Amino acid sequence: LTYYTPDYQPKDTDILAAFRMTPQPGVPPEEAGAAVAARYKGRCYDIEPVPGEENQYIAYIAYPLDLFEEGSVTNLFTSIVGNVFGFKALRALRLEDLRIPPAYVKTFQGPPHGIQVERDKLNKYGRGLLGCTIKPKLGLSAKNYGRAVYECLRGGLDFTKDDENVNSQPFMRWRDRFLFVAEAIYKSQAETGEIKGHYLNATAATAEEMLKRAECAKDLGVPIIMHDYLTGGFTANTSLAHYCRDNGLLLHIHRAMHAVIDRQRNHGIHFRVLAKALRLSGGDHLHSGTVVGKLEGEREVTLGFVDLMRDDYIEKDRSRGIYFTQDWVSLPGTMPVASGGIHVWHMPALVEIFGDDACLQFGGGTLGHPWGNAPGAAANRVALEACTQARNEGRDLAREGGDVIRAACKWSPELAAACE
Amino acid sequence: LTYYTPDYQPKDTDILAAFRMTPQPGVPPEEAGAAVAARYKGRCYDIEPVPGEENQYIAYIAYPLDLFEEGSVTNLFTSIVGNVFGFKALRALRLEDLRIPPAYVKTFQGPPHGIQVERDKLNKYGRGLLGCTIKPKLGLSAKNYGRAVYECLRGGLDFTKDDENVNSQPFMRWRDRFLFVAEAIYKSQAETGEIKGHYLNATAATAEEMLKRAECAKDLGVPIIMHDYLTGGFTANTSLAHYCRDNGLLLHIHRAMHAVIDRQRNHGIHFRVLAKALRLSGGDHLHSGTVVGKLEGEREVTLGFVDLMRDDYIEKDRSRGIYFTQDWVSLPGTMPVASGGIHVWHMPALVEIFGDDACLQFGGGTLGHPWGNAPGAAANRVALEACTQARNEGRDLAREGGDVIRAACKWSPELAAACE
Amino acid sequence: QVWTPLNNKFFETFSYLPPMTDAEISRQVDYIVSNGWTPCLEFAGAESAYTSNENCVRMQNTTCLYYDNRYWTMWCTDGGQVLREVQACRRAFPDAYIRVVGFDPVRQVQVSGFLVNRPASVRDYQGPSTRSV
Amino acid sequence: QVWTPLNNKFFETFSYLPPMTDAEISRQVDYIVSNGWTPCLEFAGAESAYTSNENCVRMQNTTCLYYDNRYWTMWCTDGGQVLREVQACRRAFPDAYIRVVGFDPVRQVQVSGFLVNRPASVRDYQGPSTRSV
Repeated sequence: LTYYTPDYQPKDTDILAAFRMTPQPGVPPEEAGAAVAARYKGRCYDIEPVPGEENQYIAYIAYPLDLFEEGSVTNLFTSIVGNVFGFKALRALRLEDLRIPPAYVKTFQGPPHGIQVERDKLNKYGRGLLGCTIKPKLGLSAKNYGRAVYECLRGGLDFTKDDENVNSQPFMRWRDRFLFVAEAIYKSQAETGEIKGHYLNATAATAEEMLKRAECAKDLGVPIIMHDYLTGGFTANTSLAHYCRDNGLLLHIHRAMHAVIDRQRNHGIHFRVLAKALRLSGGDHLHSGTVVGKLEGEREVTLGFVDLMRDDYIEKDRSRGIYFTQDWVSLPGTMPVASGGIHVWHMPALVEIFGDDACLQFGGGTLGHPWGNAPGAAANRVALEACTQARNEGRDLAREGGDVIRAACKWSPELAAACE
Repeated sequence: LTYYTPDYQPKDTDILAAFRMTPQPGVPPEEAGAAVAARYKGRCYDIEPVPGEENQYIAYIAYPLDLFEEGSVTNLFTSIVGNVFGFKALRALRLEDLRIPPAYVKTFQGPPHGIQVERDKLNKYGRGLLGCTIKPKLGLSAKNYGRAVYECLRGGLDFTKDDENVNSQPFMRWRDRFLFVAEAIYKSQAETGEIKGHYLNATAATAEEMLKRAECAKDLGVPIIMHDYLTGGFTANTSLAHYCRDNGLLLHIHRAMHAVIDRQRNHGIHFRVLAKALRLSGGDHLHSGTVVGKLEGEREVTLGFVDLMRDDYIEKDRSRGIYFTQDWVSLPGTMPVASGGIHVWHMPALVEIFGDDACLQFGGGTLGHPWGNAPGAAANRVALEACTQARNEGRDLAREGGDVIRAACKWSPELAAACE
Repeated sequence: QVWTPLNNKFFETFSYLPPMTDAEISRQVDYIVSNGWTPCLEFAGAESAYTSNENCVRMQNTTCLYYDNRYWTMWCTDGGQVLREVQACRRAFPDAYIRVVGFDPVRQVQVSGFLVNRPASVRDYQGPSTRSV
Repeated sequence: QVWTPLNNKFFETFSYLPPMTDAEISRQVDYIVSNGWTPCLEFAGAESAYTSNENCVRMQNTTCLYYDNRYWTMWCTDGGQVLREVQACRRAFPDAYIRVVGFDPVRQVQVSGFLVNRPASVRDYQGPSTRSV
C-alpha cells in the first residue's frame, strides 16, 4: 500500500483528520485507511481499533498544506470530505476531528470580534449572556415582533433573536422588521441603561441580498446580526464575517440542518469539526447545544467542543473527543450559545457547566411567567446573577443550586412567580 | 373554430379575461370570441349573452402562463389589450375583469408596504385617514405651498398632497417645494405630536429624474411620495415601487387620464382591471373614487373594486362586477382613497361605505370653514372621529349620521362653524 | 377663532373627542371584543409619550418611517375587566397616558389603538373648548 | 405585576441583586484576587453614568458598537483594601455610582465589572421590591 505509511511522522504543517470507519467484512482496516488516504497525496499514518465496538477503527490521515486554498473553509471541506462518504468499501464512515496547523490558521480572518472584544463592546463582564427567541415562531407582524422584542429586552435580557426560519416573508418583510426591532432596541436601551441587541437574521437567497441586509443593520447602528452557515454555505458565511469585521458588527451563527450531518454516530461529520470550520470561517456566537430537560449529549463531548471553540490551545484528550492538539495561534474565540428550555431552577447546572463565557438562550420564548414577558426576563436575569454570585463565593452549584435559587426568590417577587 | 373551445377547462395557471363585446351585425358571437382569442394560443372557452342589452356578450379568454414576462404589468397589458380594440369585426369591446393566477402573482413585488404595514408605520388604528389637496392648484410659491401644508396638517389632517399637475414649474421648482414641505411636515409633527405626511409628486419626464426626486424625499426623511401611473407608465411605476420598498417610502398613486380608458360602458378597460394592475405593479394608496355630492358610480361596483384592491381573497360576484375569483396569495393590499367634495355631513355615509381602511381626501382644498384652514381640518377630524365612535357603538350610520354630527357639533366649536 | 399651537398635543384615534367616560371606554372595549380581538393597555409618561427623533442621530442612509416613542409599555375578556385594569394603571402610574390597544389573534396584527387617559398633572394638551383661541 | 419603566436604571453585573453589603463586596473582591486578577474602582456621577449617543452626531458611515459613558473614571491587594477605597470614594464623591473592575494582568484584558454603590441622592433606580408595580 503506497498510501498506508505507519512509519510516517506528520509534519508541523499537515492537516490531520481522524476518521472513524467501519469497513465491509473481508476488507482489512489497512486497505480501507489506504483508500480514504488515496508529494500531494494524502496518507494514512496511523490506524487504531475502537475497543468495545464491532469492526470500528480510527484512521489518521495527513494532508500536505499545499493541497488547500488559503482562508477557504469551502475548499477544505471539498478536499477532506468531498467524495469519501460514498466509498462502497466502507459500511460507515465518520469524520471525528481535524488538526488545523497554525500555518493554515493564520490564513483565516476568524471571528469578527471574538469573546473578549464582544465583552468590551457590550461592557458586560463576569456573567453569562441571556437571550430569547421571539415567539410565536411565524405569523407575527413586524410591529408586533418589535413589541415582543422590546418587552423581553426591557426585563433584563441582553439579547433577543429572530426565529431561524424568519428571513423575509409576505407576513413580515425584512426591512420593516429591522426598523421596528431597531426602535425596540433603542427604547429598551434608554429605559434600562444597558446596551441591548437583537440577532437580526441576514440569511438570504443571494450573497447580494445578505450583504444588503447586513448593510441595513449597519445603517441602523444596531449591534448584531445572525446567519445560518450550514444552509447559507461557508462561502456566504465568510463574506458576512469579513463584512462584519470591516463594519464593526457582531455575528451570531445558527447551526440549521446540523443534525442531518452530525446526529448518527456511524456516519457523518462530528459537530466539533463543524464548530472548528465555523471558527475558521467566522462567527462571534455559535448555537452549540440544546437544554431540553437538561444539557443533552455527553457532558465531556460538549465540554470538549466548547473548549475547542473557546480556548487558544486545546491539548489532545480522547476522553472529551479531542483527537489532536489544536493550536489556534491567537485566533479570536467563539462564544457557545446553549438554547432550549432553560428553566429557572436549571440555571445553576448550566452556569456550572459553561461558566461566564457563554450565552444562555430561552428559545422557548419564556412566556411561562404569569405576569408577562418583562418580569419573566427579570426573573431569569435575577436567577443568573444570583447563581453567578454564589459561584464566585466558593459555593458548589451542583449541590446548592436549589438553595441559591430559593434564597434569591426570598427577595425577588418576579422570581417568586417564576419559581412556582 | 380552432380558437373557440367551449369544452375547455381553464388551468390553475391560466390568465383569464372577461371581455364585453358587441360584434357587428351578421357576425355570430362565437366568431367574434374566436377572433379575440386568436400551446401558446389564447382560446375562448365561455361565451354568455348579456340579458337586457343589444347584441352584447361576455367572452371568457384563457391565456397560458408562459405567454407573459414575470413581474411585468407592461407585458401583461401588451399581450391582453395590445391590438384587440382595433378589430373591425367588433362594434365595441370592453375588458371587464382579469384573473391573475397565484403563480403569476408571486412574480410581482406588489405594493411597497400595504395597508397593515402603513398603519403600523404611522401608528394610526381604528379610523380612516384624512388628506387635503393644497389649493390653489397652481401659481403658489414653494414657501406659500409649505405654509398651506403646515396650516392644514396642524389642524389634525394626517396627509396633504401636491396637485396632480404640480411636478416642477417656473413658478415652483420641485426641490424648493420638497424642502419647504419637509419643514412644514416637521413643524406640524412637533406641534401636534402625531406623525404627519405629504404626498410629494415624483412624477417626472425621465425615470432618472423621478428616482432623483424619490431620493430627495428619502434624504429629507419624509414619509410618502406620489406618482401618476397611467400617465408616467407601468414601467416607471414599477421602478418607483421597487425603490420605495428598498428605501422604506410609502407610495400614493393618482389615476390621471383614467376616464380616457374607463368611462364609456361599451369601450375601454374597466377601472377594476387598472386597480388590479396597480396592485400588481405597486402602490400603497390608489385614488379610487370621487364624492361629488355623494360617492359617484354604482355602490356595488365601487365595493367590488375596493374589495378587489383590499382583500386577499375575493370570490366571484357578478352583482358587484367580480367575473372571477381572485386569490392574491398574501400580496399587500392597496388602500383606496376617496377624494372630492367630502362635506362634513357626508362623512357618515363614506365611513359606512368604506370603513376604516380608506383615506378620505378633501380635494376641494376645504377653505369653506370661515375661521381658517387649521380649524376646518380640526372640524373634519372631529367629525370623522365622532362617526367612527358612533359606528363602533353599534349605531346605524346611514340612519343616524345627522344625529351623530349634531351631537359632535354640540361640544365642538370648530365643527359648529363648519356644520353651518 | 384660531387653532392654538401651544400645549395642544394629540394621541391619534379618538383624541379629538372629549375625554371618554367609563361607559364609553367600556363600549369601545366591547366593540373590540365583539370583533374577536384582544384588548390590552399601553401607558407612557410625558417624557416618552410623544413622537421624537432622539435616536435618528445613530442612523445613516435614511430615517424614513422611523419615529421614537411609537411603542408604549404594555400593562382581556370583556369591558369590565379592561376598565378595572384602567383604574389599576391609573392608580399605579397617575402621571402616565393610558392607551387601549386591540390585537387580531388570527392575523396577529394590531387593529385598534385609542387613548383613554390623560394625566391631570401634565398640561401638554388642551380641552375641547380651549383647542381654539 | 408590571416591570416599572420609570426610574428603573441598571448597571450590568449584579445590578439586579439587592445592594451588596460590605461582606459581600469583600467576598467578590476576594474572588477576583483569588483568580490572580487586579481589582480597581470606577466611579461616575449621574450625568455620565448611563450609556448615551451624545457623540454620534460627529460620526458618519456607521455608529455600530459605539456608545458613550462606557468608560468611567478610575479611582489592590485584598478585599479589605478595596473596601477601604470604596469608603474613601464614597466620602469623596457621595453622588457618584462606584463600580469594582477586575483586570487579568497576563492577558491585559478586563475580566470583571460590578456596581457596588448607588448614590442615595440620585433616584434613577428602583429597589428589589419596587422594580414591579
